[PDB]
Amino acid sequence: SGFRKMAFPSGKVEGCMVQVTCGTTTLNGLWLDDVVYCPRHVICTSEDMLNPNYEDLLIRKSNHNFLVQAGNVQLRVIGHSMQNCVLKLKVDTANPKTPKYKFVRIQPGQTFSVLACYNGSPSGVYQCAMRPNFTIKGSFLNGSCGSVGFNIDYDCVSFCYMHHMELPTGVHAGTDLEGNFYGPFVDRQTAQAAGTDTTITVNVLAWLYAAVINGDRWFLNRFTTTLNDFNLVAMKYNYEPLTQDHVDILGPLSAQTGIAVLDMCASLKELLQNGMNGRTILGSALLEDEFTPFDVVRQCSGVT
Amino acid sequence: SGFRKMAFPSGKVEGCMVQVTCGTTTLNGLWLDDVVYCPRHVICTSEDMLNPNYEDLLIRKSNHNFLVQAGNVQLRVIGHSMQNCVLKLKVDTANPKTPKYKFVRIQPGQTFSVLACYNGSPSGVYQCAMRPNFTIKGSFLNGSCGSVGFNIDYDCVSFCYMHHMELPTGVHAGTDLEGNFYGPFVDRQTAQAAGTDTTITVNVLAWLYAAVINGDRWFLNRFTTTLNDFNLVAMKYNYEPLTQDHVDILGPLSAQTGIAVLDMCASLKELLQNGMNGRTILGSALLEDEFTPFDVVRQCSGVT
Ligand SMILES: Cc1cncc(NC(=O)Cc2cccc(Cl)c2)c1
Ligand SMILES: Cc1cncc(NC(=O)Cc2cccc(Cl)c2)c1
Repeated sequence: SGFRKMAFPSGKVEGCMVQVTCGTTTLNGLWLDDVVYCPRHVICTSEDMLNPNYEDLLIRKSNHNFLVQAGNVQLRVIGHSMQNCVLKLKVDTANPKTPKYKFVRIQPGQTFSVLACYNGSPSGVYQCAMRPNFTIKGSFLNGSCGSVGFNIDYDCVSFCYMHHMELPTGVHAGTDLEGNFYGPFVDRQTAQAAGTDTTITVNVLAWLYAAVINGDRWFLNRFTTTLNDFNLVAMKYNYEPLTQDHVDILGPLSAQTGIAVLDMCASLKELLQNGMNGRTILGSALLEDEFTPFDVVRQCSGVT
Repeated sequence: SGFRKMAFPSGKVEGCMVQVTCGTTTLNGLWLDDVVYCPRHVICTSEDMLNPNYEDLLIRKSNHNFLVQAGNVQLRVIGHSMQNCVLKLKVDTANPKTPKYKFVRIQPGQTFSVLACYNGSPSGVYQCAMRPNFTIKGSFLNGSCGSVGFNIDYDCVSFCYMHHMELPTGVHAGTDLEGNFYGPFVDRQTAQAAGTDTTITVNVLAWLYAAVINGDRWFLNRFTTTLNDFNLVAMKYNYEPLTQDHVDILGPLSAQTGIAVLDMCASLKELLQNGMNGRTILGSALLEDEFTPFDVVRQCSGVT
C-alpha cells in the first residue's frame, strides 16, 4: 500500500533525447527512427519572438544549420520541414534506441509523465495532468523546450506533449507531437489568456477511492447524492460536471471498494462544503485531481 | 518556473532490474557487474516469515535454486552469499547496462528516487524522503521487494535503498545495498515499532525558499526569530531542531532570495502557529518536507 504521484519509468524516453541548436538557440529534440522532432521556435532569436514569421525564418535555414547532437555523436541532417509548431529534421541514421511508440493527442483531465531535459540531457521526471484549460503546471526552466510528456502501455510509448512555452502566469503550454498546441496558445512572447480552469472531478473521486483502498477512510459518510445534486455543488466549487461516462470509468474502483459512485460523490460534496477540518487524505491537505481512475488502478494493481 | 516532486530519470536503474525466484517466492534483484543483489527473504516460504532462521534456510539452497531472469535471458548463478539482509548472487555475465555506481547509506531527512518494480519489470518512479525515524512512505505492493532507491550525480548512480517490507502501519522499511536495515527493523512478519517521527525542518525551509523563487510569497512577514526561539516552536510542533549546519546548507537559497535564514524561520514559525488559513504554497495545503536544499537548487538551476 501507499500512494504516490508516480511517473512512468523514463528509460525509453531518455534514449530518444537529443540537443538541437540553430544559430544561438539550443533546445531539446526527440529522435524517433530517422526523424528529430523539436519546437519550431529553435529557429528564432530574441528579436523574433514578439511575432515570428516562422515561414520566413525557416526559409533562411538549411539542413546544415540544424546541429543535432545525441550525447557524443553528431547527427547528419538531410531534410527539414515545419508541421504546425514543430520542426521535423530528417537525419541519416535511425535512432537505435527507438522504442515502440505512438503519437497521441490526449484529452484535458488526462495525465502523463514529463521528462524534463536541458541540452538534450534528462534532469528529472514527474507526473502531470493536462488541465481542463489545456495548460500544464509543470516545472520547466529556460532551455527545457522540447522536453516531452508521455504514457507507457507495457512496451509502447505514446508521446502526447512537447513543451514549448511558459506563459506570463507561470503555467506551461505546448503541443501534441504533430505540433498542434493544446489550448488557444500561439508560439510568441505575448500575454495569452488561459481559459477558466476547473478541478477534474472524476480524478478527485478516483483519488478518494485510492484513499479508501490505502486505509484513509475518515471522509466516508452515511450520505448519498444524485448526479444533479452533486453537479449543483460541483458548479459552486468550480469542479467539472460529473457525467455517466465518468461514473462508468469509476466502475472498477466502485466494485473493488464496494462504495457506490454516488455515495463517494456525497463524501466529495461534504468535503467541498466543509473542507478537511485540518485533516489529511493520502498525505494531502487538499483534494488531489492529478490521478485518473486508470492511474489509481495501475498503481494499486502493480502494472509494469 | 514551477515546482514538482521530481524524481531522477530512471533509465540507468531500469537497465539493472532483474527477477529473482527461489522456490515459490519471486522478487526483484539489482544486477550490477557480475553480481545480483536482492532481499534475503527470497529464500523463505510463508511458514518461515514469522521468525526465519536465514542461515539454515540458505544452507538448503544451491546456486541452481536461484533463478535470475533479465527480461528474456536467464543468468547463470555461480555463487551465493548472504551479507546482512541481502543476498549477493554471483552470475557468469557482467551486466552490459551497468552504469557508474556507488553504494551509499543515506542520512535520515535525505531524499531519493524509487523505481518500483514487479517481477524484474519497472512500473513507475517517485521521489521519497528517508523519514527521521528511518521508514519511508512509499507506494509498494506484494512483489515490490528488491525495488531500489537511488540518487544520480550526472553519470553516477548512488544506490541507497532496497525495499524489503511493509510494516503493519502501512509504512515501508528496507536496507542500504550492504543489507543493513535503516532503522530498528528486522526482516520478519512481526509488529515492529517505528520511532516517533518528526518533520524535516531544513527541508520545509528549503521548500519555502522554492516557493519564494517560484512566485508564492504570501507567507513572508515583517518578523525574524533566533535559533533558540525557533527551536521552542519546532519542539511544540514536532519538527527537527534547527542547527547552524542546517542554516549553513540553506546559504545558497538565502543568498539567491536575499531572505536571511532566521527571517525564513520566522515565516515558518507563523505558519506553524497559525496554519495556512485555507491558502496554498506551491500547490500544497501543508508544509512539505520532502525537498532538501540540494533538491531545490538542482530543480531551480536545471542540473542534468
Ligand atoms: C522558464 C521557462 C519555462 N519553459 C519554457 C521557457 N521558454 C519559453 O517560454 C521561450 C518562449 C518564448 C515565447 C514563445 C515560445 Cl513558444 C517560447 C522558459
Ligand atoms: C504490500 C507490500 C509492500 N511492500 C512489501 C511487501 N512485502 C512484505 O512485506 C513481505 C515481508 C514480510 C515480512 C518481512 C519481510 Cl522482510 C517481508 C508487501
